Amino acid sequence: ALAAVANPSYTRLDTWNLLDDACRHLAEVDLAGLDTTHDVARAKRLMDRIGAYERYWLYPGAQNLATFRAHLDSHSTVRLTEEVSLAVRLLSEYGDRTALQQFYTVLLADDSSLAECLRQLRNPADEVQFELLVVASIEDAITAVALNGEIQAAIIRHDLPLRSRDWVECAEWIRELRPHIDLYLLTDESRTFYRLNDVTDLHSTVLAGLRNRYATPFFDALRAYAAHGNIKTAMDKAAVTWNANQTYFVTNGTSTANKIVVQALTRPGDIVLIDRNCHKSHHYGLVLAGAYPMYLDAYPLPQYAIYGAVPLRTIKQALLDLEAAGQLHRVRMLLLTNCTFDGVVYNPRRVMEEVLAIKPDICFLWDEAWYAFATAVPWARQRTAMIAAERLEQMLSTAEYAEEYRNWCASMDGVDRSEWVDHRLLPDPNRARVRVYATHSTHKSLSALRQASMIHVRDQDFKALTRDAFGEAFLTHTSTSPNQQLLASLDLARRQVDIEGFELVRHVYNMALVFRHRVRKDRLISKWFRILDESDLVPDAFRSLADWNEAWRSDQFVLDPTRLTLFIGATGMNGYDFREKILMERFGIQINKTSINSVLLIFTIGVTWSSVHYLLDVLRRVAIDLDRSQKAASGADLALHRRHVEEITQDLPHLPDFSEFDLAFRPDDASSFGDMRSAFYAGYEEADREYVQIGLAGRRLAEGKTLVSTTFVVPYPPGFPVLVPGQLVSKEIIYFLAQLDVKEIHGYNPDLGLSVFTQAALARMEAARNA
Amino acid sequence: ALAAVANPSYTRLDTWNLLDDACRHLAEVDLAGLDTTHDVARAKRLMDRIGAYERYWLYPGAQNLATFRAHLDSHSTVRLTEEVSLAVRLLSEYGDRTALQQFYTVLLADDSSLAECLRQLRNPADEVQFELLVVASIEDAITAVALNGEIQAAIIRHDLPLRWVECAEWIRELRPHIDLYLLTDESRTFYRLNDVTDLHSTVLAGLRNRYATPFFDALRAYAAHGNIKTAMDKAAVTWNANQTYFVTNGTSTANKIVVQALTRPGDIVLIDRNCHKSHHYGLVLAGAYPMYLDAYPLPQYAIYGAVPLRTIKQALLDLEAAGQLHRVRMLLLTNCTFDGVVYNPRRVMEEVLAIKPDICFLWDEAWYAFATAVPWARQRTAMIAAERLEQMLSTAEYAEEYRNWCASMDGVDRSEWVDHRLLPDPNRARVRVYATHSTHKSLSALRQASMIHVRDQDFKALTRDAFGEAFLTHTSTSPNQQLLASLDLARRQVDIEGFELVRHVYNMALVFRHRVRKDRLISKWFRILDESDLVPDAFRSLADWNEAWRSDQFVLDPTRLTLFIGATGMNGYDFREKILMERFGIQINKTSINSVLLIFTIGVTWSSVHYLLDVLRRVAIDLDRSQKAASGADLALHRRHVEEITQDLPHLPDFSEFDLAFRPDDASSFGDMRSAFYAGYEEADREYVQIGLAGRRLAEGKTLVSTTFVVPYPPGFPVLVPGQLVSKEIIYFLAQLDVKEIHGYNPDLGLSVFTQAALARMEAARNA
Repeated sequence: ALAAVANPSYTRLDTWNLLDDACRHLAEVDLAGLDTTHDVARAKRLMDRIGAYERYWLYPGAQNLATFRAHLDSHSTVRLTEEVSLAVRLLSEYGDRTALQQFYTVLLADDSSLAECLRQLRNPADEVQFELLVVASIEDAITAVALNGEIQAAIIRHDLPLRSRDWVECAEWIRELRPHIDLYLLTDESRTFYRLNDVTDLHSTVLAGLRNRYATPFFDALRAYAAHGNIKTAMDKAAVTWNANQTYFVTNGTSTANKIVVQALTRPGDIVLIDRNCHKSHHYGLVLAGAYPMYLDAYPLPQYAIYGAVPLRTIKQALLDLEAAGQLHRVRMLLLTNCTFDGVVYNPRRVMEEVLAIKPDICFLWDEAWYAFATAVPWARQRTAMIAAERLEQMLSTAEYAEEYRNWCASMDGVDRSEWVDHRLLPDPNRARVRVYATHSTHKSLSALRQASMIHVRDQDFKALTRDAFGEAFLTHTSTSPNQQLLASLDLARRQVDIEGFELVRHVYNMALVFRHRVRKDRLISKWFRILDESDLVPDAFRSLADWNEAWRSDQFVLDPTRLTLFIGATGMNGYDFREKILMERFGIQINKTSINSVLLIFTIGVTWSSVHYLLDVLRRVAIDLDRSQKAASGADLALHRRHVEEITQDLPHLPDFSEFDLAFRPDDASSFGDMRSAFYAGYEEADREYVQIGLAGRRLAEGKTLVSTTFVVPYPPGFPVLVPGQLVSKEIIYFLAQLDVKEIHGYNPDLGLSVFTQAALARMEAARNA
Repeated sequence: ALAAVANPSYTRLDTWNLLDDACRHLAEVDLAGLDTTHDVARAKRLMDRIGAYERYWLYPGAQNLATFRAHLDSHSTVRLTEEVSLAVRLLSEYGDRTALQQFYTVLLADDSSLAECLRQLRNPADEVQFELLVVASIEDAITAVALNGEIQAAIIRHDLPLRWVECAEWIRELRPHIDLYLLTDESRTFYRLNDVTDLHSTVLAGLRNRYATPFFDALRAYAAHGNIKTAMDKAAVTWNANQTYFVTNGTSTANKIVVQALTRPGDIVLIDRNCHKSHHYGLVLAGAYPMYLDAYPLPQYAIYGAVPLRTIKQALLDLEAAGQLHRVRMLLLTNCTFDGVVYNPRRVMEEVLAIKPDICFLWDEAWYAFATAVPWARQRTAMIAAERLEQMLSTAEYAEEYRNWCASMDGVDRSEWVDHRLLPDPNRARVRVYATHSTHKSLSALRQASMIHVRDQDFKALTRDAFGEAFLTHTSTSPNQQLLASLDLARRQVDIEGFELVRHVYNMALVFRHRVRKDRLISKWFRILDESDLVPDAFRSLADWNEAWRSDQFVLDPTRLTLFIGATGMNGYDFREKILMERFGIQINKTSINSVLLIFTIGVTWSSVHYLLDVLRRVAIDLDRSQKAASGADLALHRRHVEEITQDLPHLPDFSEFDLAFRPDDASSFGDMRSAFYAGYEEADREYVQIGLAGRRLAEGKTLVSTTFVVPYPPGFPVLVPGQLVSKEIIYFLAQLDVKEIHGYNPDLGLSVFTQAALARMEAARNA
């Protein structure tokens, strides 16, 4: 899987340009009559390196790499230079088209011809064209697909040598590495084919699959207009792309997709386990639904003032506490953001397994707004909610899993349920129901238009339990005149993932890893700038190429490299004012979040190596100016700068945990879930609301006049509601908000103070809550 | 004002074509040497007709029309023909700008020069150009603005022969968006002699202000508190709001933002029963208690009207007798009903604020964003009504009128107040009006783009925090910029083009209505429902028609064209399908048992009207063909279909009740529809009753209560809402429907209703 990201093959385009400049240099040597030995040896070495992988690309190929070796071994420098220049020119735009309209590479794994028959079947006028990349082994097939993103389809012989010269298991590896490419089987034994009998129906089937994954029914219909129907087909193709059972297009973003799902699954007073640092759209969806959130604290990253992911032990503990309270039955759903804004990726399969061990019929909503692209690539795909859900269902169905569960139950003889937090947990096969949901803001990660989203449903009980509720929620939240351009953009993004998705997203990951490497190695940047590692953003408690492939497979959290938290603390300037006065003011670089000492940069499918050079050059320029200041600075200026660096990096205020809801708003005194809807509307009783200055708040806590938030206080440096309606304003929250000079705090106005419930109000509400 | 619609000068472009037709033929007579007397007299008559109004337009105007008169009186037919052809050609595309880039006419009301000075100030290279249409009177000024929709600015002398402040208000009344400037030589207002250069700059600046689209231009520059704030401020000024909020998810969501912002759970909301579904879902989200108000029936057509104001007043006074008036927080009415019935907001707000001086009004004006362009429809718009209502309350003249009204109400019981036209107390009535506009439905804006318009006196104090939280609740954090830029473009459209555009639509609707009435071949098979059809006499009391829009309780908007097809003997559903769509591709907005609703919009053109007329002529021709080919048995079957479609129509069922399980107050009709909505998802408490069994079960007394919104296609509105009693009328209505598009009701399963055990348990809890 993750090996596909790291190989010479991805940099092959650069290596071919390198060959084109070595070959030109060889020509410049030969035209001068000088000793060619140096540049012939250079070109030979480069081409021999290229020959490690060029067999897997249609146009330059082994045939023409060999032809160039033959030309070079005859010192035909002029011809060799001309042909290499031509080859790399065609390569730059015609990646594989020069092998011969849509054009796709089709892998044929056949050591045997079928290739020539399929070529003869090709009609040059057809709208979609392909050329066969023939490979003579299973290992060569898997390498070809993984390395070559252009291989839209694969054709596999039943008889194939596993060893490389230089079958169901081959097919499963192709499906694993390249989830969207069409995979076909040939079988001479007395989709699968008979190779001799059907080369014309094989050709037709390959063309049909390619058109199926290229055709955009709704975008084409909208073009024809502008010049149950096509929208159903587009949603079905989206479901097939994102491994959902059903897909629902939403034209008010994932803010509204979240609410549709929450309302569909939750009735008023359903307990929802939710990441405390969830998107605000979840907080508002909860107040709308009237569900009782039990907020789960994401583990702290004190050095950076950012939250991580919610540890699985936290979820398990919450569920088991609710069970001890007898409130587990009420619990209806867990809301987790599969990739945190900062890039901390949950392992959904493990979280759903251990949660369904506690609550076999809980629903999962994964707010994967940033991870729509992830389905394109196997390493991130496996961590996607729909793929995790399918894999979990397929495990729960297997008899071998049933034996494994029986052994696990035997291992759990006499273990208390309270202890279950200590031990890894397996869902019951005969009770665990897989009811997984995802919401994708396609625009954030893909070409889709802004405000276009996709709810992905893989729920075993959707048709009975949730279909009517989900229809009524969809009618509640969507407008009756949805914008057709947004839906067509979702169809276009689906087609992009289906065809271009693997190469695009793999390139994004490559570019993010290249940027990380260049920033780390470069001594001029590295002294002033840092990009936070897995070890920075993911504690050891949660981390256990082979080891890095296993990390994405099996670790609880991984850092997605495409989320690039540039730590700037060594520069001694706020993240906010680094974004403003350097990135935006000087360089126009947009970024997604700022932090006290770090700036988050998210690479997307549109990133190019030119963008990576731009960012690297920008950081080099800033480092140069910082070195200029350091060498011009007096000892007093150096002292001030060192003080700023300490302020930005050392005495950071710990981001506060969720202080509980007030007993006025916790329905169960024994349980942490709160009636946050009630507190939300109660905060609009102006007789019940008052304002407490934060300088007075800390003293009032000593008086015991319990401060309880009426409103979502949402400081931007965290970026999350630090208080929610009905939340106890704790000593740590007072302290945090006091240590903030930032002017963008929503719901908190330092001119007035914290909007808090009056003690009389709280007393009355507590009385009501009792009786 | 409405006479700005019903005038000959609208057709002057056609009439100028007529001259070209009549002038060219004159030449064809002269070139043959024939007697010209016939065609010279035709041209003279036509031009004399043109001359009654052409002085109000720039390019041909009094000058060229007088030149053509001279030519025609000298029989210079060839020259006359050429210059008429040239003029009418230029008139068609550039006929404003040919008087000389944005180009606008500016009226100068000046009988006196400022004109030549302002012309001299003009620089041909300027982005925005204008030429002065000078007129010599107030009445010529008023007529010029009203007729010439290309006039964008007015400059008025203080001394003007009527045959000036009153003049100005008529300009503002008729042309609310055009910039209105005053000249005043006495020792925006100007000194005519002193400042010809700053007048010029001011005119240019105002035109630029209403033309400049800050956000669309910014989005173009990007694609090649900030501009979005400026666009919203310009939208507020265009739609006469105090504030405007751009909702990217459409009026569906604009409605919910407002309802959430104004209502807390348990706050009674009076609402029309024919309200859009987005209000039903907004109520279950907000937890408000709807008191659904019956729109008056139109039994012949199976459509609802508007909610009578007596019904609103009675509901408020019933809630007062129950002691529940204080809970009431808002009245929700759709200012224009789907079928075109226009409420008079000023009268509804006045008489409602007499009962509940601090009620908020949300006007779901999704179809009426265009209306603000034109004075007749504008005056019936929520924001203009709110401003006029606010101004009236502040005047001391109204305080005396209110004192006289209170003196007239001495000893009258409040129960009788439904009988008497009420007046709001100026010392208590707070004007808290809201509107939501689906700009796309009525204007060029992109689909799903909406504008909440707020004119609320207590917005800053009470609603500002609640409205921000609701706006954060319902809008997405990554709104589509193209939708917002489309709202800026639609604002610019209304600011400049809107009057001529919208006034053209009404003209087109009236033309279409007139042509359908006169044409004997269409009129025998097709009808467009009149005011008298869609508005009972009880609610209706050129000058008479102007007073109707000003003062009648309801009016029919002509732009909503309910084509009655019952005489054709085919369903409105299958008329849309098997004729309009199948044969002609004609899209329409709604269908009914015997009618099809066609809504004209700014893009409507006379060519579209010929298409519609020709289509109805073709269908009438085929129907006449069938009538003359039909046997007596075929004619009998056809007569039966007409009776089925038109005579024994099932009455649309009024709202019944919310049940005692869901009515929080036994004495009051409002119900906790939220609780019923979510109670309907307990599968142990829900059951299905077949409608063939439902009528019997009502005789058993096993009260049927809907768990879900049952939305039958012919009405298009929830006939049942969660927790509503399924009445004999509703059972009968749903039994008499063969339609397959009923949401929430599956005839395979039956009506989803609460079990009797569930109802008993819920009622037990509600009482105690």
